[PDB]
Amino acid sequence: TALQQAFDTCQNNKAAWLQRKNELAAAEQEYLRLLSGEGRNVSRLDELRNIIEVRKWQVNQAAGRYIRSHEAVQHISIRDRLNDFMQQHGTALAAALAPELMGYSELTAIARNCAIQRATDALREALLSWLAKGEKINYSAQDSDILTTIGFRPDVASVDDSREKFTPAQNMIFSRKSAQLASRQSV
Amino acid sequence: MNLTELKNTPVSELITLGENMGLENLARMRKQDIIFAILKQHAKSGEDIFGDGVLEILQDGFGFLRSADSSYLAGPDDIYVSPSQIRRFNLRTGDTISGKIRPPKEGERYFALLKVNEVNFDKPENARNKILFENLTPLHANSRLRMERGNGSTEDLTARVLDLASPIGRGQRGLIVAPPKAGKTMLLQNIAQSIAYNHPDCVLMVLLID
Ligand SMILES: Nc1ncnc2c1ncn2[C@@H]1O[C@H](COP(=O)(O)OP(=O)(O)OP(=O)(O)O)[C@@H](O)[C@H]1O
Ligand SMILES: [Mg+2]
Repeated sequence: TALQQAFDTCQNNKAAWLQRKNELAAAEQEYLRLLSGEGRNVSRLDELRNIIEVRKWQVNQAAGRYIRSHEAVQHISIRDRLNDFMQQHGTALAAALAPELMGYSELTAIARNCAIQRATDALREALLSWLAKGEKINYSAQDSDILTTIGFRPDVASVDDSREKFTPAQNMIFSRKSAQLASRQSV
Repeated sequence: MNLTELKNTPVSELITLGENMGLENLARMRKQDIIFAILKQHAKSGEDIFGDGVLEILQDGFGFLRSADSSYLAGPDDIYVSPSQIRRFNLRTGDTISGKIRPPKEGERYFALLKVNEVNFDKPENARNKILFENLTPLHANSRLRMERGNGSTEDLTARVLDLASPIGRGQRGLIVAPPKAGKTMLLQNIAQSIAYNHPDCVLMVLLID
């Protein structure tokens, strides 16, 4: 049931990212309305700029968390699908790729990886020859809503915010800044 | 009635009210003596009197109450405060007290307090269970203060240069080392007026020594 745990973690990350962007947008709108006036709360204006920076950094961190969680979930799902189908139909695949399996059965490491690359590039050329047809295929048998609700790709809001690159010094300074943010919020 | 309004007023208005209140030979002496005698005759008439100030405690425990306008001078304008107010009312040193005052009786040079109405801009009742200054755990300069006026003033360039060179923050500990003839006095007055204009909530005062 590790698959379902992965899906639950991915959904939790997505919901956390969505609510973090919600409070982010609330922060920008509140800061804009307070900045509409002149010199009223200059110190609070600086605090609002700081909170905008903290919120955007934390949104970027949550987006990265969600991206890697989704990548892991997709990897595990495709691993499970390929594994089950391959136990179903491994004999014909072995028959069509016999010389490489005889090579891998007893040869040494260098010949092992030589057979590895022979098998892999032969199957790449076969795949690129076949995919010229480009037919359309639905999802798996019991993995329909898995590939439906998770999404083929992460949302467009998750790609325009993760392009900013922050060095580890920026990450740690923003982490401690959010630490005193949480300390103030507790009070 | 409230002595602050008749304290911050200039000498001319005070002397004019002196003649119009019935005492015309109260001009050739100190401001403290003038206000002391005027308030003495005013309270002798039997009218309501209000006072305010900042207190301090001597070595014996008996305390004085000075005024900000008089630069905390030991003139007659001070008000006697007993240690009993400290012992039951739970008032610490330097607490700003505003409320009723009592005309001192025979042998008492300084005024006394009848009751307290406001302590540190707060009700006297909840000032008893107030946390001490040293008991508060400190931190670093979390908040940032901006010295720019924002109106494009003709002298805003100095404040902007100060901000660029060394930003200032709340609760920070800073020094301005300077030789004489450095123009420091007016840059301190400039930052004082800047924080007064930009921040009307925080309290501002400037300490002048010798
Ligand atoms: N931003 C400025 N604009 C114009 N003049 C300036 C500025 N800063 C310094 N000065 C000049 O520097 C000199 C300093 O004069 P000022 O009386 O303000 O000095 P001070 O350091 O406060 O005095 P002191 O050390 O003698 O108590 C003056 O000639 C003043 O015109
Ligand atoms: Mg000077």
